[PDB]
Amino acid sequence: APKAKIVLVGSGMIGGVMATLIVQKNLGDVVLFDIVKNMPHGKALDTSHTNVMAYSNCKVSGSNTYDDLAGADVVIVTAGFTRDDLLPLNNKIMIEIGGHIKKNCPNAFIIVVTNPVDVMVQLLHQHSGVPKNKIIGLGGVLDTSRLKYYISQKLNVCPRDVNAHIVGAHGNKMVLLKRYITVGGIPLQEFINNKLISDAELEAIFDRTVNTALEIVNLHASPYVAPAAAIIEMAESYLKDLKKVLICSTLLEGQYGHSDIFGGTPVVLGANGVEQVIELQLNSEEKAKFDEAIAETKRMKALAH
Amino acid sequence: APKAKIVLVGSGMIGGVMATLIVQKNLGDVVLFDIVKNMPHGKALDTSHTNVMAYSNCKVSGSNTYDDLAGADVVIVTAGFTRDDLLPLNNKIMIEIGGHIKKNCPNAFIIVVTNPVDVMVQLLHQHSGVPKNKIIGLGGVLDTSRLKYYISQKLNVCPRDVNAHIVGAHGNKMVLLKRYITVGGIPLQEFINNKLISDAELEAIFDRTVNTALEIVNLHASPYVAPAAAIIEMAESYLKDLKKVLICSTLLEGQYGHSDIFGGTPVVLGANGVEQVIELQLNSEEKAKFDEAIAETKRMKALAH
Amino acid sequence: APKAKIVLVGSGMIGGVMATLIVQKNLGDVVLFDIVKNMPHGKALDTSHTNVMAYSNCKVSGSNTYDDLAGADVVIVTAGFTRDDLLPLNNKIMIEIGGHIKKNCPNAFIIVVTNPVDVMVQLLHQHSGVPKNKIIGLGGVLDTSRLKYYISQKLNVCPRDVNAHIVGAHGNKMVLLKRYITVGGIPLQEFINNKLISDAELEAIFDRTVNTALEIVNLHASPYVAPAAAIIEMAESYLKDLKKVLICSTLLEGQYGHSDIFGGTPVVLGANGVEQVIELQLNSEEKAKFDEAIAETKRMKALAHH
Amino acid sequence: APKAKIVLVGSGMIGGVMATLIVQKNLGDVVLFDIVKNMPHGKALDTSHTNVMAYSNCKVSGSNTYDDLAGADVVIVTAGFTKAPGKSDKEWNRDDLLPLNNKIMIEIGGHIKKNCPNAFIIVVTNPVDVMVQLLHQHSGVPKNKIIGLGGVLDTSRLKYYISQKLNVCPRDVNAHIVGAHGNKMVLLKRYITVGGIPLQEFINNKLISDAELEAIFDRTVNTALEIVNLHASPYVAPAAAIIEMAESYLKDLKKVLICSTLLEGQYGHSDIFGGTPVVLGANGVEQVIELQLNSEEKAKFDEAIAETKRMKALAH
Ligand SMILES: [Ca+2]
Ligand SMILES: [Ca+2]
Ligand SMILES: [Ca+2]
Ligand SMILES: [Ca+2]
Repeated sequence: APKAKIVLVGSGMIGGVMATLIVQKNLGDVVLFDIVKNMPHGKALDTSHTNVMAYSNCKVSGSNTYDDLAGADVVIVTAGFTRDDLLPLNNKIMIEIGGHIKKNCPNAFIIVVTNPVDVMVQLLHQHSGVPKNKIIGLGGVLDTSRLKYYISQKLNVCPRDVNAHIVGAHGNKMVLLKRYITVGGIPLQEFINNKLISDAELEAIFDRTVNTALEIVNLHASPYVAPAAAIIEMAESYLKDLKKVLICSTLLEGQYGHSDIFGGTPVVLGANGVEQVIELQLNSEEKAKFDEAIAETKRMKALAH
Repeated sequence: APKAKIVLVGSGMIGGVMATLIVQKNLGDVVLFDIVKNMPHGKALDTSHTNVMAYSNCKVSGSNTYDDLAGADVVIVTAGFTRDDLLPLNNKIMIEIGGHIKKNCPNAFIIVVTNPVDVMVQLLHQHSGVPKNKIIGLGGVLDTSRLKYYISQKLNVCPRDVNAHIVGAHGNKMVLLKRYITVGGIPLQEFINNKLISDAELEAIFDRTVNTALEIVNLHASPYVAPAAAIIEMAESYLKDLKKVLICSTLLEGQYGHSDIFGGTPVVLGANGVEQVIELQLNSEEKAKFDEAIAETKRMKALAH
Repeated sequence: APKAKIVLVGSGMIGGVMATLIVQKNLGDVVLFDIVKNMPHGKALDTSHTNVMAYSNCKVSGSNTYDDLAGADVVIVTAGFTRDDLLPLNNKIMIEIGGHIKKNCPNAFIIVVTNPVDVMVQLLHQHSGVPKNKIIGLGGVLDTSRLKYYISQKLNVCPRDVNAHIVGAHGNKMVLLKRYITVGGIPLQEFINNKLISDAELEAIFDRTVNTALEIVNLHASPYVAPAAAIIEMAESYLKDLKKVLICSTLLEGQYGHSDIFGGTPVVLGANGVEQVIELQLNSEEKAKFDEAIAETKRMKALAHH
Repeated sequence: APKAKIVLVGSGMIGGVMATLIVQKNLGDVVLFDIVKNMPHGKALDTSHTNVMAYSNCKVSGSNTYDDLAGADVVIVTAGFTKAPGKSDKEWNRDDLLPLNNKIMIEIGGHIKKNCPNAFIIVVTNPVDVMVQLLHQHSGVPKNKIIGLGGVLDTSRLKYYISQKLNVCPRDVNAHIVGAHGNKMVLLKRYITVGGIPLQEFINNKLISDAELEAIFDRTVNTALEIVNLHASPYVAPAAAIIEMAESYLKDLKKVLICSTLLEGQYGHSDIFGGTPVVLGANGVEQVIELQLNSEEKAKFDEAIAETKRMKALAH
C-alpha cells in the first residue's frame, strides 16, 4: 500500500512551507505544481534533501503540467490571481483545475485556499464534480489559530489549550463566537469573571484577529507560514484518519437555514473526508452575523459567474 | 544545560512504562529506584537500549538508594503498599521519602501517585517541606482520559478533541462535571440535543469511568500504561514549560471554600511548577459533590496520622 | 486510506510495550490477541486511554479469536512456550498460527519473535504459505541495539550514531562483525587506533552483547522493552515505506553459500516487505562463524520438525 | 527551565524556515532579528500562530536591535552580502564580498561579545569557513561555542542522491564531506556507507556504478547552482541542517555532525576553521574527530584549507 500522493497546485510561499512540513511529518510524496517554469523543480530539489534531516522518505518533485494530478490522494489549491474584478478570472482558473481533477483524480480529497475561499471552493466543487464530502476550503483553522494564540498569551497558557470558533466565511465577515471560547475546556467567561482578561482586551483581540492578514501584509507580505500549517493539519487529519474537529468551508445543505452555498463550520475530518458537519446551536445575534457572511459569499459568487 | 534528571521512586509496572516513554520523548536521564534488589537495574538496562530505536540520548539507571535523588529535577512517587489499614503504613513511606527529598532535591518538582493520592500528596508535601507549587498528585489527567476516550468512541471523533473535567478527588468520590464536557470546543450538550449521544449513554460512560481501575483489575491488574502516560504528560508540561491546563491534586487555599487540604482541580503546569490554580465556578449541586470528595480525603488523612 | 491493522499474536509484556508504542506513533489500529480470555482485553482497555495523551486515534482491542487476523496488514508473533524440549511444541503452535494466517491474512507482513527465531520464522513460513518477502524474524535490530548502545556509552556519542552488524542467527551463535562497526559513519578502527576505545574493551562489549538477555534475567528483570521497540522499528519501516536497512532473519537463497534456511542479514524493508536482501561480502573468518550459526539453526529445526 | 532563547541574526528565507522548524519542534523562544524594518515582526507574527497547530509554546518575536542578543542561548548568523550593492551580475565576483562581510562580522561579533559572550554561535554567512573564524576573532567566544554550517548540508545532498539510486531510506546513507563548504568541498568516497555497509560492496554488486557516483559527486558540489538556475534558491535544506545542529546542542544529543570548527593541529593545520566531524552536545563542540585520511583525501583537504586561507587574507 504505497505512500499518499499530495499535489500542491500552486508552489508559492504557502506551497513551499506545505512541502517542508509534509516531509517533516513524512505524510506522503509531494508534487509542487506551478505555471511558473522551472521554479517548482528548484523548490522541490531543495526540499527533497530535508528527508535526510527529518529521517523521512517522501519524494518531492516539481511540475508544470496538470497531468501530474494523476493518482493524487490530496490536492491543495493555492493558485489564483491576487478585488471583485478577479472573481471571474479566478472562476476560469477553477474551471481549468476542476476539469483536470475530474479526469486525473476524481477521488482525491481537495483543499481550496484561493481567495475568497468560500466562493472559490464551491466553484471548484461544481467544475470538478467531486463529492461534497471530499472538498473543503481553508478558513476557521487559520482564523481561530490567531484568536487562540492571542488569548493564550494574555492568559499565559499553552496556545492549543485555548479553543475557539470562527464561522460563516473566511474574510472580513468572519463570525467570532465569544460564547464558544474555552481555556483548557473551561468557558472563557469564567476567566473574565475572575478578572484574568477584560471584555475590552478581548474586543481588541477580536479586532486584531479579523485584521491579521492586513497587519502582516503591511509589515511584510501575505501570511504563509500559518496558512500552510493550518492546511497540513487538515490534510493530516484526513490522511491519518484522526477525525479531528476542525472548522472548514463546506457545503451547507440546510444547516443554519442555508443551502447551495459553502460556509465555515466545524467538521470532522477522517479517512472518509468530511465525516460530519457540525451545526452550532447559535443564538439570534450569532446567527444574524452568520447570515451576513453567507450573503457576502453569495454576492461575490454572483460576480464570479 | 544539562539534561533534566528524573527519578522514579517505585520501579513497578507504572515506573517501567514511564522510563520507556521518557526515552521515547528524550525527556531526561532516568533513575529507576526501588527497594527490591537488582530488578530496577535489569529494567534500566533493557530500557536503555531503546535509545537506539528512539534516536534519543537519555541515561537509564537502576538504584536501591535514595542518594540517587541528588540533583533530581523531577521526582515521581509510585511506591507504597497496595484499604484504610495501609494509610498509616504509607504515611511512614511518605515520611521516609520526604526526608530524603528535603535533603537531596528540595527544589525538585514532585508528582505523587501513591493511593489515595489526595491524602498521600499532602503527607509528602508536609514531610518534604517543598513549596506548594512544586508538588502535585496524579488524578484528573488519568480519570478524564477515560471519560474523554469513551465519549470520543461514541461520537467518532479524535479522543483528544474531547475535553472534560473531573475534580475533587482521585477515587470513588471523583466529581464528573457534565457541564464542562466539550467536543472540539463545542459543549457536549449540543451533541445530546442532536441525539448523537443520549443521557443514558452518558451516565453509563460516567459509571464506567469511575470504575475503570476495577474493570481492568477484574480483567488483568491495576492499570499502568495510561497512568504512566498521564504522569509523563504532566512532567513534560513542567520540563518543557508548555503551560498546559491539566487537572491535578493541588493544595487548596480557599478555592471551593476549602483549605489545608489537597484536591483535584485544573492547574497550569510550566517551568515554575503550578503556575496557576484554576477554580471552576461550580453551581451549588456540583459544589456539594466536591465537598463530599474533600470530606473523604480529610477522613482518610485523619486515619493516616 | 483507513488505518493499518496490526495484530499482536501474543499479548505478554512485549505485546503491551508494542501496543503502547503503536499508539504513541499513531501507527495503526491494534489487536492484542492471546490464548487467555481476560488479560488481552484488560491491557487493550488500559492502552486505549493513551490515545488522549498521545493525540492519536488508534483502536486497541483485545481478542481471543484468530478470526481477528482478517484484514491484518502486520502480524507479530510472540506466542509460544517459554530448552530444546520446547522446539516441537512451539512448531505445533506455528502449525496452528500458520493455518489461520493462510486462511485469514495470506498477504499480511509477518514478524516472528518466538525463540529460537531463525527456526520458528521458517517453520511459520512453511506452515502459512506466505511469500518469502512477507515474513521475517526479529534478531539483528535488537542485538545490534545492545552493541550500538554500549559502544556509544564508551565514546560519549549519540547511540544511534553507532552502526553495527550482527548476522547469522539470533542467539548465542550470533556473529558480531567488528569490521562493520561505524561511529558517525566512521570506521570504529579509527577510534581504536586513536586509543579512544581498546580491543579489550570491545571484546568485553561483544561478550556483554551476546549475554545481555541473561544479564537482565539475572537482575530479576525480563527483557521485553527493547525487543518491543526493535519490532516496532521494523513494522514502521514496512507500514510507512521507509526502506530502512535493518538486520532481520530472512530466507537465504544462496547468500553466504546457504539455502533452504532463514538467517540474519541486512534487508531493506518497505511497502513491498523485504525489498532487498543484502549479502555482506564477508571474509573467510567471518564466513566460518556464519556457518556455525546456520548449523545450529539447522540442528534445532530438525528437533522441531514433526 | 525556562526555554532556550534562539536569536536568528538575519531574518531572510533561511531565517524564516528556521523559525518555522523551531516552533514545530518546540525547541525554544525565537527572535527574528534584521536591519530591515517591519519584516521580522511580520514573519514573527505569522510564525507565532503555528504554536496552535504544532501544540508548542515558543514565543516568536521580531527585532531590529542587538539588545535582543541579551540572554541568547543560540545565535544563528545568516546575515551578510550575497551580491555587491548596486552592481550589475557581470562586474562583481565572490571575492569582492569578502571585505564587506568581514565588516559585518566585526559588527555582529562586537555585539555578541557585549551581549552574549558564551552563547552557542552557528555561522552561515558564506564562505562559511572564513566568516566563522572572523566572527570568532571579533567576538571572543570560546572555540567550543562557535561553529559553521557545511557538512550537514552538503552531505544531505550526497546522502539523498545515493539513496534514490539504491532505493533506501535517505538517512541510512552516511557520508562525509570535509575541508570547506564551497567548491573545494572534499567528498570522501571511501567513507560512504549504506546502512553501515561500505558503499564499495554495492558497487561490487553492480547496484550503482563508479560513473553514476561521479555524476552524483558533481551534482552534490553544484547543487546550490542547480537550484539557482531553476529560478529557485536553496534555503529549506540549509535551514533544516542548521536546526539539526542547534537541536543536538540544545537536547544534548551528542550527534556526530560535520561542521566548520577551529583546527588546532588536526590534519596538520592550525589557526584556521575547516569542516570535520564533531560531537555536538550541551557543552558545545565536545569532541573534534580527526579522520585518518589517505594521501589523495589529505591533498584535497589541504586544497580546501588553502582556499579558505586565501579568502581570509582578502577578507582582512
Ligand atoms: Ca485570507
Ligand atoms: Ca487509582
Ligand atoms: Ca532472544
Ligand atoms: Ca553555500
